[PDB]
Amino acid sequence: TMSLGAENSVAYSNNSIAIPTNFTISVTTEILPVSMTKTSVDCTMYICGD
Amino acid sequence: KYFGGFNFSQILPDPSKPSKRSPIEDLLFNKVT
Repeated sequence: TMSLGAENSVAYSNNSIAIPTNFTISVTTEILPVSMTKTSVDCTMYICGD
Repeated sequence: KYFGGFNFSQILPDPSKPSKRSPIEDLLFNKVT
Protein backbone atom coordinates (compact mmCIF):
# COMPACT_ATOMS: atom_id res chain seq x y z
CA THR A 1 0.00 0.00 0.00
CA MET A 2 1.50 3.31 -1.11
CA SER A 3 2.47 5.67 1.70
CA LEU A 4 1.37 9.29 1.41
CA GLY A 5 4.47 10.49 3.26
CA ALA A 6 6.19 10.63 6.61
CA GLU A 7 4.20 11.64 9.69
CA ASN A 8 5.14 14.91 11.40
CA SER A 9 3.51 16.21 14.59
CA VAL A 10 3.79 19.99 14.90
CA ALA A 11 3.96 20.88 18.60
CA TYR A 12 1.12 23.39 18.58
CA SER A 13 0.67 25.45 21.74
CA ASN A 14 -0.69 28.80 22.91
CA ASN A 15 2.71 30.46 23.52
CA SER A 16 5.04 28.52 21.21
CA ILE A 17 6.30 29.93 17.90
CA ALA A 18 9.10 28.83 15.56
CA ILE A 19 11.14 31.59 13.90
CA PRO A 20 13.79 30.43 11.40
CA THR A 21 17.41 31.42 11.93
CA ASN A 22 19.07 30.55 8.59
CA PHE A 23 18.01 30.47 4.94
CA THR A 24 18.73 28.22 1.94
CA ILE A 25 18.45 29.80 -1.50
CA SER A 26 17.32 27.04 -3.87
CA VAL A 27 17.01 27.05 -7.66
CA THR A 28 14.19 24.92 -9.09
CA THR A 29 13.21 24.13 -12.67
CA GLU A 30 9.88 23.92 -14.49
CA ILE A 31 9.49 22.59 -18.03
CA LEU A 32 6.52 24.00 -19.95
CA PRO A 33 5.69 23.24 -23.59
CA VAL A 34 5.22 26.34 -25.75
CA SER A 35 5.17 25.42 -29.45
CA MET A 36 4.24 22.39 -31.55
CA THR A 37 5.39 20.71 -34.76
CA LYS A 38 3.62 22.59 -37.55
CA THR A 39 2.33 20.02 -40.04
CA SER A 40 0.58 20.14 -43.40
CA VAL A 41 -0.94 17.25 -45.36
CA ASP A 42 -1.59 16.85 -49.09
CA CYS A 43 -5.11 15.56 -49.70
CA THR A 44 -4.36 14.29 -53.20
CA MET A 45 -1.14 12.34 -52.63
CA TYR A 46 -2.23 10.79 -49.32
CA ILE A 47 -5.64 9.55 -50.46
CA CYS A 48 -4.62 8.86 -54.07
CA GLY A 49 -0.98 7.80 -54.16
CA ASP A 50 0.19 8.02 -57.79
CA LYS B 1 -8.02 20.91 20.08
CA TYR B 2 -8.01 24.39 21.65
CA PHE B 3 -7.18 26.62 18.68
CA GLY B 4 -7.87 29.96 20.39
CA GLY B 5 -11.65 29.66 20.51
CA PHE B 6 -12.52 28.39 17.03
CA ASN B 7 -14.38 25.08 16.79
CA PHE B 8 -13.05 22.94 13.92
CA SER B 9 -15.16 19.92 14.94
CA GLN B 10 -16.88 19.91 11.53
CA ILE B 11 -13.75 20.39 9.39
CA LEU B 12 -11.25 18.10 11.16
CA PRO B 13 -11.63 14.34 10.61
CA ASP B 14 -13.86 12.49 13.07
CA PRO B 15 -12.38 9.33 14.63
CA SER B 16 -15.83 7.88 15.47
CA LYS B 17 -16.29 6.19 12.07
CA PRO B 18 -14.26 3.77 9.91
CA SER B 19 -13.90 6.38 7.13
CA LYS B 20 -12.07 8.93 9.32
CA ARG B 21 -13.68 11.91 7.58
CA SER B 22 -15.12 15.19 8.82
CA PRO B 23 -18.88 15.63 9.37
CA ILE B 24 -19.03 17.99 6.38
CA GLU B 25 -17.23 15.51 4.13
CA ASP B 26 -19.66 12.82 5.30
CA LEU B 27 -22.47 14.97 3.91
CA LEU B 28 -20.63 15.33 0.59
CA PHE B 29 -20.14 11.59 -0.02
CA ASN B 30 -23.82 10.98 0.85
CA LYS B 31 -24.91 13.62 -1.70
CA VAL B 32 -23.02 12.76 -4.91
CA THR B 33 -23.95 9.35 -6.33
